[PDB]
Amino acid sequence: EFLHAQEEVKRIQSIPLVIGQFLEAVDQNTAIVGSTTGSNYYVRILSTIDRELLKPNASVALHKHSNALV
Amino acid sequence: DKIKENSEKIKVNKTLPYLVSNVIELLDVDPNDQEEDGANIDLDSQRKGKCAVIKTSTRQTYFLPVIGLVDAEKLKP
Amino acid sequence: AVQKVVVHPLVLLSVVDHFNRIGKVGNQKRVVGVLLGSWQKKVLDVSNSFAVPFDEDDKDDSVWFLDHDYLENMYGMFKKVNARERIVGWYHTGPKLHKNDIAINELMKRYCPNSVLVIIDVKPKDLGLPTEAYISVEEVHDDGTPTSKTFEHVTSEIGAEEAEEVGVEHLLRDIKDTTVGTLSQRITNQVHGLKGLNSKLLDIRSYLEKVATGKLPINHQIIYQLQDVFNLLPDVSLQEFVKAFYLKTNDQMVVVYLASLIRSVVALHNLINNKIANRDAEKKEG
Amino acid sequence: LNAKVRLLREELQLLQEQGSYVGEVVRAMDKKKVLVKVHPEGKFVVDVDKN
Amino acid sequence: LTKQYEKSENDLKALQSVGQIVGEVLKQLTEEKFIVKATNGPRYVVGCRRQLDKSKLKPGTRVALDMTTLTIMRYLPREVDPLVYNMSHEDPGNVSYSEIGGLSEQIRELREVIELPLTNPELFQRVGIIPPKGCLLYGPPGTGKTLLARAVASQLDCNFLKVVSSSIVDKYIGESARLIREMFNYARDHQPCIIFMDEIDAIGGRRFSEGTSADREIQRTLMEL
Amino acid sequence: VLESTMVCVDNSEYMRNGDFLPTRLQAQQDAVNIVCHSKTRSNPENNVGLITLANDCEVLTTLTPDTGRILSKLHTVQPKGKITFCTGIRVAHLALKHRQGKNHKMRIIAFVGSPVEDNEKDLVKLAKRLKKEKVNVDIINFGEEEVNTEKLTAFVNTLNGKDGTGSHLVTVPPGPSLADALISSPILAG
Amino acid sequence: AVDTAEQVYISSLALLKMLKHGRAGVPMEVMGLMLGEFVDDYTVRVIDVFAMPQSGTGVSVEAVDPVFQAKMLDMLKQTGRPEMVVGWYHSHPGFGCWLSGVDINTQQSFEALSERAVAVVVDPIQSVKGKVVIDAFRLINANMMVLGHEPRQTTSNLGHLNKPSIQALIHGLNRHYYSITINYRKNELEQKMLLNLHKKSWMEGLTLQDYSEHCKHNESVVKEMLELAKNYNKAVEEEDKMTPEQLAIKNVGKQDPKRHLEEHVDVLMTSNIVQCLAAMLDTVVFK
Amino acid sequence: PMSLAIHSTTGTRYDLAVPPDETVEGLRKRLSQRLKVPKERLALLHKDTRLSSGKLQEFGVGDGSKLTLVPTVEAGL
Ligand SMILES: Nc1ncnc2c1ncn2[C@@H]1O[C@H](COP(=O)(O)OP(=O)(O)O)[C@@H](O)[C@H]1O
Ligand SMILES: [Zn+2]
Repeated sequence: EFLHAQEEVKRIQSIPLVIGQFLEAVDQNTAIVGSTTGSNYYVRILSTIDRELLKPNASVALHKHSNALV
Repeated sequence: DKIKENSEKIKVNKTLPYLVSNVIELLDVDPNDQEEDGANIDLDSQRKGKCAVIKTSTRQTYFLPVIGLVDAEKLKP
Repeated sequence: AVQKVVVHPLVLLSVVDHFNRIGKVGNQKRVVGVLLGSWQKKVLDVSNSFAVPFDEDDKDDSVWFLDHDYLENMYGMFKKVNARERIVGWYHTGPKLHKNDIAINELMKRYCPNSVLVIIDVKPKDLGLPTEAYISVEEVHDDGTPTSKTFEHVTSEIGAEEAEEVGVEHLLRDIKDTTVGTLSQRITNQVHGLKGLNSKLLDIRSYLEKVATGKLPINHQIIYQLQDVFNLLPDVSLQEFVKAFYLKTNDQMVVVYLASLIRSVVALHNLINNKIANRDAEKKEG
Repeated sequence: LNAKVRLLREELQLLQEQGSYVGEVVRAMDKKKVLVKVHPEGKFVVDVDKN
Repeated sequence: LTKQYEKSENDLKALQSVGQIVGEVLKQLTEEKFIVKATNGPRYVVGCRRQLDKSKLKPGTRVALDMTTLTIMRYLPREVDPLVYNMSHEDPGNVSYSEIGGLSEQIRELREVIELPLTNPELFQRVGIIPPKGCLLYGPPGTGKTLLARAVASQLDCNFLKVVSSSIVDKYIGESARLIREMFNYARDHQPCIIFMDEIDAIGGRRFSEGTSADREIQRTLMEL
Repeated sequence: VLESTMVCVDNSEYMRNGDFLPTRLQAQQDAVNIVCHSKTRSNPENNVGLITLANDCEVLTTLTPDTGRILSKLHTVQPKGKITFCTGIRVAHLALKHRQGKNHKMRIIAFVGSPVEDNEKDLVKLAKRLKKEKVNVDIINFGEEEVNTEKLTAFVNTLNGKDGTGSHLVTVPPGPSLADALISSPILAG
Repeated sequence: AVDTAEQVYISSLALLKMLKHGRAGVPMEVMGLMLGEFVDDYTVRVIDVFAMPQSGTGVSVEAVDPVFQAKMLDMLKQTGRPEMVVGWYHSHPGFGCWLSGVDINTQQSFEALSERAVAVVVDPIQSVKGKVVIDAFRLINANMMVLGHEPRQTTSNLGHLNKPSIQALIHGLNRHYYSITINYRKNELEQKMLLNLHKKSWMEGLTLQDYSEHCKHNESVVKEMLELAKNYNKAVEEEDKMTPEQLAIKNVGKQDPKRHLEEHVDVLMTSNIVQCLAAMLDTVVFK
Repeated sequence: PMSLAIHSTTGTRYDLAVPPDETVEGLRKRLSQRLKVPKERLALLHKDTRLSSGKLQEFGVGDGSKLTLVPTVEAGL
């Protein structure tokens, strides 16, 4: 059932996401990110995303309205 | 009376605060192979008229399939 | 020819409601409908299906009625909806292939030059994959008959598209699925394969002992076509085969042993980490 | 495990909330006010929280 | 009624239309995910319709997008940048080489650089030598250098472009080299083209050393060309 | 008045003689034309299709409310084969269980243009099975038969019997004449 | 004169066709009419759905010549089940799954024919593999707010079994209409059919892949496991004395030992023991 | 007066006797005020042909006919 809910949280992926660049990590599942719209943010990170994929300011996708790392 | 009601509805929509912008160029879109019924779209292949692309005063360039209440031949980039 | 056919799950789910439509009597109601797909390559896909009426008697296997006008009318209708799909063939809900179906295929072959048929088990009480597919060929024999039309098998499978997969997964919430758990569903696949092999061999034994003991004529083919089955099954008690089999079994057992050895120290690491981080914490807390 | 799956469902709920604009502090002021500056725009004289 | 009725219903039909956003495609992510950049700013990830021939959507192309759903709508040809439009189809007609006289030696030397390699490309290959690219005119004023350019302009009218060489500069740190980008990209799209750069001495000149920050942009326009 | 009038046309070997008109095929064509015009002259809800009586009973036109398409399909029948009456009337009855309107009466009219080679008992049980489900059959003789609708008048009399009297076999006048002479008695009913 | 604890049944083919037609017209709104019946005064069943040719704009979608609809509902009477048009559906891609201003406009027209008219909103964008977002709405009278719309004689359609959303509560929700709770009815003929469309027959179950590719695959996995364990040695032996509360903050980079080991254990064991078991089955079943 | 039958897509036949010289719009407004719907979201179908402006007895119909009422469905934003 946890594997069902792990797939279930992927609703927030959707399709119209903006693109940003990750900057630094603050604590567990919460970090800052720099949107390409211009401004800088402090967002929440989903637990489904592995932490291997972030290091040298990689390109990431953020939500539109909530503006969280997805 | 029937046509004048439509003339009344046109002047309602154009209120007054119109944004101004620039016309970048004029295009023309050819139809495609076969447009599927039940998923067809008017602002697509079934438009053999003219078209234009417009850069707004807010430095955002948009697109419009129907030029609207202007003759296309008068407009120049 | 046509290589293989792919069935989307919108079809073979539209079939079962067609059987629920006028299968109230439920005795010999061979429900027939017309497929809709697109032969984009030698491989084939079907996506839509609709209905045609059909009545026939229990005996008298020559009296039947394929509606021409309904076929043309609803084809024009679905063309007014969907201009991409063209007709490919038909489905009948008979559990086994019948005797008068070749007349139906020869009748409908005017609309499609290679009209495949899909047998769909509406009530698959036998385990296995439903929706087998057949196509018509010429099987000119040396017996003396010039030619006949008795079909042959084409490989089939249920495919998927990126929207119907969502529907069939969400509607599968009344069954537990252990497909995510590995090293278990492979064993169930082995068990299912063993049961299917047993069922097929039981059918072969039933037919062979039926034609063997007086009843039914001895078909001069099959009995020597199945003779080449028994020329196979090589000797398990062969020296070089056993010598190679142990040579590869040990090579697999090396990897299994190293996997156990690489698992045990991770378990020990978790154990001593939990014990140290527990005992120091209770030293602080007390 | 039950805490993990409940946290996942509540995380799906809470991820719809808004973000937070980062900035740097220029200097503190009187009566619990600080002078922050966001990155694209100018400065703001904002208040602090109780925690 | 008369055409006042038919014009009115087309007028009310047209108002229900909406605009579309113009953007460029960076790469293809999956078969249904496409990363695009709106030209005014921020980038997004979008999807196609179903039948837009996704092999044609190459990296670097220009494409339209919807407003609310923000999906891929229709691919478009490359932009023309209407400053370039004002210098392309703007020249009025001129009479031929009869009015210019006394320069028949210099007339034929320009014909062998411009008209001959495109009209007769085989004869240069037969020798096996790449034709020359450009030519420079110079001399005292009032001897007809610009009129000589008008003679070549009204000769075949291939893709003649008239650079004023003083509107190349602008008020920003960019937009000077960026116009030269779109001019030559317009030159690449329409292959037999002619560029005419009158009065180069404004944009051109020599190379300074710690002159002025004003000269740095004029130089930055120069060595880009 | 509303029914699914269903006419059948013979295309046997024996159909290719000219004992009526230039040929029996032509007189059959104006017979079907007069039948369809009488269908159109009724209440405009009735339907007419056709079933042939070849080696395979081919339903050329399924039951349809118009009349022009059946009249166009009447051409090019190519009368080659043997006439069968059991399978033809079975497929004619089974053809009308899928009527679009269920208030339409059950009428099958037949043109027997060759001697129907059939045993009496099979036609008797066919008549009983059809008359159980309130289906009425009229047959029109054409040309030769085994003693000119012998074993057929008992068939239609058992079909409409038990004091029913709903059918009427029309015996053929043994002579070359126009199809109007063959429909004079059934100008309204047989 | 009472709206009770209502319920809507949808069949399997209706939902599958719903999602397919919603996805097939992904950027705009597609249309459709529902086929079903009123089984009782309490519940409404939809057994079939079908689509029509449309004509879409950027913000609106209209119908076409409705002789299609009349002739289609006339012809569907002939084959099998002669139901009625109990409702209509459309799609709202990327939107709030809500009735808009012009969506509620035609709901009055559909309700003027029959009282129990149900609108259905599907969305193929926010829907994911495990769950399809779906909603059914019933138009309520905007003239009667002072009285109760449904008495709620029980606690079926309430905060029970579902909660109202936020974006539905913005564009309407309990205002001008309301929502109804969906359940799925599954007949045994399709019940014992739907659970078996993933398996294969006996050639898939008894098939050794190949031994050369298996040996090369095991060689590759053991080869990368060598360097992965070599990294694991330094990862364990460093273990800087400072509490994982920040050792999970220096792990957020590219660091990967202790995490890829057990995955390689799983892919080695579950691909070796299955192959050895199948080899034994093949070597003593056939003989 | 000819009393015609209208049949909806669902089917609750709203029987209504009409005058024999009601063209298209009088029938539409009568069934609009009976059916409580505004007139512009309406369509009447008879013998696979829409009714636009013609006379009812000139178009066809006798003392009793089964015409089909369909609503023009519409969605959007
Ligand atoms: N060879 C010539 N024959 C006739 N007129 C000429 C000639 N050369 C120049 N002109 C005159 O000079 C004018 C062009 O001057 P301009 O283009 O300024 O020359 P430049 O650009 O070389 O200074 C024309 O109006 C033309 O009348
Ligand atoms: Zn809508």
